[PDB]
Amino acid sequence: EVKLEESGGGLVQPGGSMKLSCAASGFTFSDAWMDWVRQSPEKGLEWVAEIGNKGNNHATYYAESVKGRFTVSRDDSKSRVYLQMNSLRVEDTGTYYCTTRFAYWGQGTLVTVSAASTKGPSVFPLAPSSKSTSGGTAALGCLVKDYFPEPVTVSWNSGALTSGVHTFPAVLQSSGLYSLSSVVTVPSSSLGTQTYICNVNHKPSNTKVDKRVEPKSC
Amino acid sequence: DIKMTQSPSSMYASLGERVTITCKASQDINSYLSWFQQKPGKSPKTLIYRANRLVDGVPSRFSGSGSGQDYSLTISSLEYEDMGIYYCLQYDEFPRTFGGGTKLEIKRTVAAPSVFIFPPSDEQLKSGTASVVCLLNNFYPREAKVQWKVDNALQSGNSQESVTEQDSKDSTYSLSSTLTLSKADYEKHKVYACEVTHQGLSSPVTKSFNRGEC
Repeated sequence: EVKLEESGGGLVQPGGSMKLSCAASGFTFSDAWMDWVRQSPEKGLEWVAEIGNKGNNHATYYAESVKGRFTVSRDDSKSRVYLQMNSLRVEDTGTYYCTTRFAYWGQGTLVTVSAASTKGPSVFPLAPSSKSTSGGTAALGCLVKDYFPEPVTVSWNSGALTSGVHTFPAVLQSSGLYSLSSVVTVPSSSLGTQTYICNVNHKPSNTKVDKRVEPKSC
Repeated sequence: DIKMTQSPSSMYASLGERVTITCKASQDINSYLSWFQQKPGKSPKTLIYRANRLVDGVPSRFSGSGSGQDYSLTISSLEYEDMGIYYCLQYDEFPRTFGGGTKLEIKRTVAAPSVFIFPPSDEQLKSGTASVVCLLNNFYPREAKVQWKVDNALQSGNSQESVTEQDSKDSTYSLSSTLTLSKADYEKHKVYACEVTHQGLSSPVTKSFNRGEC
């Protein structure tokens, strides 16, 4: 089976440098052309660089946007392709994928080019309403506020609760920090008996939070 | 650069229906065209290469056709798992260039949202900001209007919305709207209300709370 796995991304300041790496297996690497492609909500999918196989002398090709700043290279003995990015710009932000000339793709590595500092989130309860319809359905959740960079993941009850869960896409606030919410609907009857915990992970800040959400006392 | 233009930008289809989407290049690309499917948060999956060659591991219901500047992807009979965004790519020349995507979603019955309002937590207020959240749960179609009022004053410009996608468990949408106020402003007002308009509702639904009551 063909496998590709990118690494090296993260937060970096404008003008800075970052090297991405892609580990490949499941095919004869030296015979494969390789590419880097990036994706952003802004610009969609953009081809970045291409590097030839050994028969084509590892010839390199670049998007004009990155020419002179980015360098694609490979180590056939290691089955690795690399992307060295210098003089990084805010608009270089995106998910970077390595691909076998567009046949197979890795999972991607997120590159955030920003002058802003890493910040872990605060987690606040979205407490079930005291007017939750008797015998009906209640909603509860957690608000994951003010983090940078992306991403954040959320689970409920350590993965034991998945039904009725909606975890919303993050929104970029005017402050430049992200926020997201996760909610779950449950039987009103269960609010007095069951415990609900949202598990929040912000790996960029090494921040994990387990927030128990319960009805507000009165 | 060769411009790749996809049509439609987005569409809905019912389970089992035939789907055809198109990709037009600004010049002849000699069938050096690939198609991909992408689901949220996941990498692209190649479906078709060289305009009409199916990739190994892709269902036979997918096919590609076309020549010159004009190409098409057909799903002979849509399956639920075919929701996602579809892209084309030319590799006749450098730079390689991608289309802007076609979003494909599944048709289903109208569903009105259930609506919930959440006051800011006491924990958050300790820090000088108040977030008020309105949840619209499990509605279809996606069009919906959320109106915030604070003591009957319409709030404009101080809220942000986020919406879920259809997925393996849900063919409806859910939406959160978050109203941001300073603590000082929050504590000067009493009635917090979110009003929801959706075609599945006979009339708009309002959920509200009074600050400092249960």
